[PDB]
Amino acid sequence: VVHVALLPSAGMGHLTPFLRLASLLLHQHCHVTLITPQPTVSKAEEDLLSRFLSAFPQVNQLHFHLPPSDSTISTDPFFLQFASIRSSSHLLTPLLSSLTPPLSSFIYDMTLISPLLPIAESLGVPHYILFTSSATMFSFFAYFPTLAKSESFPGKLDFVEIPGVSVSSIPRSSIPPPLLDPNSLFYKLFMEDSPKLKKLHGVLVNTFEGIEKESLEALNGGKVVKGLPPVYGVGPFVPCEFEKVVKRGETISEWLDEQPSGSVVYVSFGSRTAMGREQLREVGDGLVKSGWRFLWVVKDKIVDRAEEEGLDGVLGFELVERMVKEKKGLVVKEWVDQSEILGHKAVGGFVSHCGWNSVVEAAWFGVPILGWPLHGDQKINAEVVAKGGWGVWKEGWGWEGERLVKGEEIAEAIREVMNDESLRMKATQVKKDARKAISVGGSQEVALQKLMEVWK
Amino acid sequence: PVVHVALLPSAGMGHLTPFLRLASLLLHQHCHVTLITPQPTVSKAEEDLLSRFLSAFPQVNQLHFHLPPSDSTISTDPFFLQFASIRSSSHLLTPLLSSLTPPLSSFIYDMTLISPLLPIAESLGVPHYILFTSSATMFSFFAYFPTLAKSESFPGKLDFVEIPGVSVSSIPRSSIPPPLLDPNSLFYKLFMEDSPKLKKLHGVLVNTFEGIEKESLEALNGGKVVKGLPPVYGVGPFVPCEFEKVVKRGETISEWLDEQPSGSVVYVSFGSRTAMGREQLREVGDGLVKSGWRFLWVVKDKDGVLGFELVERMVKEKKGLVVKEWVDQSEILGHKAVGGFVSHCGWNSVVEAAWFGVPILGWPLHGDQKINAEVVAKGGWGVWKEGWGWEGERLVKGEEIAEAIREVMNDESLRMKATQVKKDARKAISVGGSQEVALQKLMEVWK
Ligand SMILES: O=c1ccn([C@@H]2O[C@H](COP(=O)(O)OP(=O)(O)O[C@H]3O[C@H](CO)[C@@H](O)[C@H](O)[C@H]3O)[C@@H](O)[C@H]2O)c(=O)[nH]1
Ligand SMILES: O=c1ccn([C@@H]2O[C@H](COP(=O)(O)OP(=O)(O)O[C@H]3O[C@H](CO)[C@@H](O)[C@H](O)[C@H]3O)[C@@H](O)[C@H]2O)c(=O)[nH]1
Repeated sequence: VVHVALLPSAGMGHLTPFLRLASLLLHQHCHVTLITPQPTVSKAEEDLLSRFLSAFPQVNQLHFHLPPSDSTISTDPFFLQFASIRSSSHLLTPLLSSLTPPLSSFIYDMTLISPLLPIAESLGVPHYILFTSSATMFSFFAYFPTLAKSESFPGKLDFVEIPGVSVSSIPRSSIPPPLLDPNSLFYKLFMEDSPKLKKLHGVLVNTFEGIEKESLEALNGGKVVKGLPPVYGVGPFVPCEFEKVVKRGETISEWLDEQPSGSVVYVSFGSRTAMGREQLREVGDGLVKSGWRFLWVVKDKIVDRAEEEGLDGVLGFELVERMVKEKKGLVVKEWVDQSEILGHKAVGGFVSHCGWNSVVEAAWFGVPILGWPLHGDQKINAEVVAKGGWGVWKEGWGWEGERLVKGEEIAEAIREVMNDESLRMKATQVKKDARKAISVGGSQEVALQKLMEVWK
Repeated sequence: PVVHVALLPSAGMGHLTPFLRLASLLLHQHCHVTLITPQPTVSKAEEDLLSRFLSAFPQVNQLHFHLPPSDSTISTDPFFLQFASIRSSSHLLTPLLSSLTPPLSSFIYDMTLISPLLPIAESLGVPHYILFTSSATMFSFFAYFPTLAKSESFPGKLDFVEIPGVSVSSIPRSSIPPPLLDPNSLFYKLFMEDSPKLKKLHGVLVNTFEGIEKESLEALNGGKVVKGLPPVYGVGPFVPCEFEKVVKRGETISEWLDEQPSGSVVYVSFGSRTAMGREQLREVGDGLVKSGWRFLWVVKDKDGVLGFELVERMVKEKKGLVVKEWVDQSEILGHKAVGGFVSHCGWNSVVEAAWFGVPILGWPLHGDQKINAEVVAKGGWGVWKEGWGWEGERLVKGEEIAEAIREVMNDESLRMKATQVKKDARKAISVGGSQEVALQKLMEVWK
């Protein structure tokens, strides 16, 4: 009996790939202990966890209760759990060592590598990180101590050239701004965590050769960093049935059934809102001006804090009236089944902030992407898609809040992506490779067996 | 040799519309009409309607009545500011009217201007009248108010105002405009000064007819409201005219109505202007989606009013439209898809609903609207809820609103009565109808 322990970080962007990896390991007949930091931050995490545990009642949920963290750096509830874990991870050792059956391996989130590395070494089992973003973004993370020691860093630097990765030249404009400030916490965490990769037994990435061939080969051939552990491309993590909410109104699917094939552009900027009010108006104005059918999924401005503000409060009355007249667009404020949407033949395009889970899903369903990266890794992820030729993004729009992107710019970008058959044909090729990756003898099965060979 | 009539409307679409429709009726009787236009006109809606009217009837002489701007200490209401200017600059009219060819035969001015215009009309020496733009029952209340004010029970003790023989026999205290219950109010003083001046007119024109206000028309002309009141001419219904149609209007509203089952749409409009708070408007949208009926909601310009679930149902279910524009209300009320009218019960909308046989869910907000709503309810082609209160008194919730909408839309007794009111409205404008008879009686003394 192979026993694997899993510890995701906070946020749907981390919990979703971890529960999909858990599903993959259960199919390989592993016994899975899912470590759950408590109290969980968001309701969406609560609901997905209960839906997951219901679908797989054989998995053992180990509750990891966290004392309250009071930090002067940030009040964000997601950051405060992260602060709790790296100050109170000593509590995990008794819960993990005194555990039956004996653990065979430990897989935790890459963001928790500093607190969890001594915990894993005290358990004496093969331990790994699951990185929830692209292999190209991981290459940047692994290369960062080398990059920060250059005299070009930070002012002179124009392009970051990491040997052999899928994005050969990363401009300074695509680097997350805090990583250019040696005084930022982000910079400090990268400089502390990246050298610890050598202590790991391996790195798991939700990616496949069909989208990141160069980055995966560069990471595994000692090209990016000397002494890196093996990097396992175990993607794509395909959506699972337990994610689907049990009782949905079906009205979104019923609306998609009434549109022509490839007619609808789907817009989602991620699990949470990272976009200001003035920019959100311009988004709705751009969708109406584009002339294309659209399904725009918006989130609550603050997580789990609903408001009575109308859609004309956000977008303005005339924009809303023109929308209901032309009959071409839906705007919903809810947690949708994004896989049901991307898998529908009426959807011909995806306006995405390029969070990596949404990028892999679009690859799985062969939907071309109009990238609107906002923060963090998203500009690097968007260029991974652009390099593959199944997506496009406007590098001049900037990080979120740098400038106001007008509705006419947005409409012209939408019309560009929705009319480009070259992007659609390349996305269909990416989809074919994504389907091959999870077939029998495909890259995902090969990579999983290579992991399972050590465990037992 | 021609009969010449001068018309002076007060500010607002609720006053210009009946006056221009009266002008159309008078032009059909071969009168030469002079339209006195207070300038600058307050709203753009009045501008565009006036130009469409003059363009349709180029034989009408427009006399511009230039007014000095009232001061900021007078009011923030642009319609009261025109009132204040007219009261002080009415002396200007006497030169313009006495030096007018062909000489004037009669003079019809808005009732709200009866105080500054009465001495002007008497110097002209022609028969002069008021056009009251609201219901005959509301007029009976206005004419009876000096009698009511000199009562012992006025104002605190009174529970019901009983005007002898009118269409609504007992007007509850809760239906009286609140300022008229305050003997120190400005509204009170204007009522007390203007009402006795009615006895100095040659007659009163009301946009009404026997089909909707038989009792109060009888009581007014029978001396039962005020002894020696001049004759009251029921010259309604004022029907929509062609010049009101905007020549190049979109068809999104009509095309949407053409796709709905007959009698399935609730039309919702609270009048010519905004008169409802935002948190209340948010409940109107919730009530429309909760009612389950198709709706056409017209909103007037003054956090959002259009909730997310409301917009979703309009796009997925195609259940509703919400517009913020000057719609063609007559085209909407005349469409067979429309089966109900949620109205603030401004009198022109009431008469139009009667003209098209559309039952009314009354939601009175200010002034005469509770009295008008009961005129409809007494006729049996409408319903209103007394407990909702004046605008802003309390928050009427969406579930209350949805319940009232489902009541009116399902009530065939109201629809059949509205069809009967419509048949009387059509009869009133036919040969030998009450409108013709009242117009000939009104014009017999004009030379
Ligand atoms: O209405 C919704 C919204 C989201 N999802 C799902 O939720 C996941 C969202 O994940 P992702 O696309 O990564 O968005 P975020 O979670 O916002 O992305 C965060 O996490 C990513 C992975 O670490 C990073 O790449 C991003 O920069 C970071 O913002 C996806 O699987 C979606 O299918 C839904 O099912 N319905
Ligand atoms: O979008 C619109 C709105 C209104 N109308 C027309 O404008 C007129 C509105 O007149 P009315 O129904 O009287 O509304 P208001 O002008 O708001 O009513 C005011 O004036 C009335 C007549 O004096 C009074 O009875 C009311 O209490 C007072 O609020 C009607 O003919 C409607 O057909 C349109 O054509 N389109």
